[PDB]
Amino acid sequence: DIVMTQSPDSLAVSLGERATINCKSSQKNYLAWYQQKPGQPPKLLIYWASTRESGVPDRFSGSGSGTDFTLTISSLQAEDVAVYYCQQYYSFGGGTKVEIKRTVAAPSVFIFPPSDEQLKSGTASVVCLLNNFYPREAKVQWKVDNALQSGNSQESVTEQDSKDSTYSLSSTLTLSKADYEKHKVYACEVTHQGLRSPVTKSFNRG
Amino acid sequence: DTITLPCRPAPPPHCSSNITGLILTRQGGYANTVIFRPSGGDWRDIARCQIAGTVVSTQLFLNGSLAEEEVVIRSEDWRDNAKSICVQLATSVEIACTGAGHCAISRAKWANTLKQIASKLREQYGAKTIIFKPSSGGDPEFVNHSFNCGGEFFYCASTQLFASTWF
Amino acid sequence: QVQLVQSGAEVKKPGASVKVSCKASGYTFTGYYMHWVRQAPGQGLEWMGWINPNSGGTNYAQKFQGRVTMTRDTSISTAYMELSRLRSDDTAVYYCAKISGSYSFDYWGQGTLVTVSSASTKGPSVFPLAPSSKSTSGGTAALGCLVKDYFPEPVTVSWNSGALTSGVHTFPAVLQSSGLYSLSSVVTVPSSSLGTQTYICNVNHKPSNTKVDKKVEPK
Ligand SMILES: *[C@@H]1O[C@H](CO)[C@@H](O)[C@H](O)[C@H]1NC(C)=O
Ligand SMILES: *[C@@H]1O[C@H](CO)[C@@H](O)[C@H](O)[C@H]1NC(C)=O
Repeated sequence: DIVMTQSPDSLAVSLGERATINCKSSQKNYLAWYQQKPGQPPKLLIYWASTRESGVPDRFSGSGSGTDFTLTISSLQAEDVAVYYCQQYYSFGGGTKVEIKRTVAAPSVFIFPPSDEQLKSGTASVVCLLNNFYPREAKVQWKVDNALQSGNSQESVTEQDSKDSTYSLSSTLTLSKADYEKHKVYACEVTHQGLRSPVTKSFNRG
Repeated sequence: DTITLPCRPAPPPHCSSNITGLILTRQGGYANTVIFRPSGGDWRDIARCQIAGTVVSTQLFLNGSLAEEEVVIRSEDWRDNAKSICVQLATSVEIACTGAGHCAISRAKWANTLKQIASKLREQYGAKTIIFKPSSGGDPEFVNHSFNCGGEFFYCASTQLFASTWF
Repeated sequence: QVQLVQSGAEVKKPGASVKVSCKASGYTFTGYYMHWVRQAPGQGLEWMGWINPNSGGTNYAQKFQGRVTMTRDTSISTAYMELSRLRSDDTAVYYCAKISGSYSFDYWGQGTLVTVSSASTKGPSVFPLAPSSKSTSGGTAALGCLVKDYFPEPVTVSWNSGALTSGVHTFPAVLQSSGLYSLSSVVTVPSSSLGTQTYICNVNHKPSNTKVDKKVEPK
């Protein structure tokens, strides 16, 4: 009945630099640390707070006592990108996702009207693409004849690119064909740290 | 008024015993209430309590050792719900078997025993509401109160013993 | 070598039950507690309970009491987790994990994805995301394919049969309120190539036996 909280939820570390993940309990220390990669179970790295499992590289170390514990990666390698969990008895922390920190990159922004093929089926998807940006935080807003849209779009973001460490994002605005034909100007506006001012892509239906 | 436990096969009268302790598991997960069931462990849990006599039994210790003045509870690790909680009584509770398929226990004596157990668990876990619930399940020897006697092995359903709330 | 091998992925309707198995080898099966832990997509690890393989005794997380049943067959060293009265938020990867003497989980099953949904198997519709001037910036054009309304996951996408990989981005699927999934796959290419190079997105959806090759043409 003890809650383990991890901070932060997400950590961007520059290659070859130190990463520090905290785990605090809400109430020999039996803390263990796990590393999880996509499509795999968690893998045990440390147990008894500081004992390294066999085969685990020396750059991983755990410390702490009582209430606060720390996992340190002394020199981050690309292969260390993963989600890390602490565990005390049968309570797991919420996870810390470790990613590579790189310089800021502005997205390239593209908009795609619905195809004539799709419109023939009775629905209209409008897609806004933000390509190869960093960091992940971005604000994408849909305006239809200047009216800000709410509740009719969905976003999806790629995992960090293994080659250049950027992200890409798609935002899809879904409307019925009837609702799509009611309006003229469709616009997606993108705010991002790499942009000197927000970028709008738009089109007139037809 | 008594609590009548069904047993198979029928324990003969000379197998009536004195309940001197019991072994519990604290339920995991997360209301300020704490839930206990008869142990989900096995023989290792029972042996490490070190309060049994010569009788081999599960859930309840029969003809074991008694505490001096009051109920005593012990655990290898209170924070590990996979370690059972050893409960050693101070005054035994008699369980009389009739030879007809049942063994009976006084309801008032069992209720007063559970109240003392609840009180000790309340001080250990700093809670307010203690709830006893039946076994979570398991093989016949462990989901029932089982015990040997005279070369024979007996199984008694214990669900009526673990069904109360204590404030 | 210790190995925990779990049963295959399952798609269930809400209200049904799922039974996941976990076959253990390489160690004394009855000597270590087996725990079950689940992970909803994108989320953390949630402990469900343990079973003592020697006795069959269990301790469930309070959240699952009356819904989960953990058993084992010691003659074949296999643990089972049955979860009944399934809801959509029981969609998760389910793991068996063997505790060690240091009270950590040194060995895990590979995981069993359980998807709870009312939807029926359905292949995707594939629509072009055509390059134009609204998808052009400084000599680079974006184009793609919208892969819409399929169930269950996954679909696969490639471009020109694997000849085009540079600049390809295939996005994680999103679950729509219809219960069906949708994703996009995009690629950036030189805008000078639009009139000379053909771009085809190759889409496959094994569960429905759907295979679509969609040519994406400018304008
Ligand atoms: C407990 O002790 C009593 C008295 O010695 C005896 O009659 C009874 O058989 C014992 N219980 C068991 C289960 O052997
Ligand atoms: C229980 O113990 C009392 C003395 O403490 C003894 O007189 C009685 O016979 C015992 N009961 C059984 C069933 O062995």
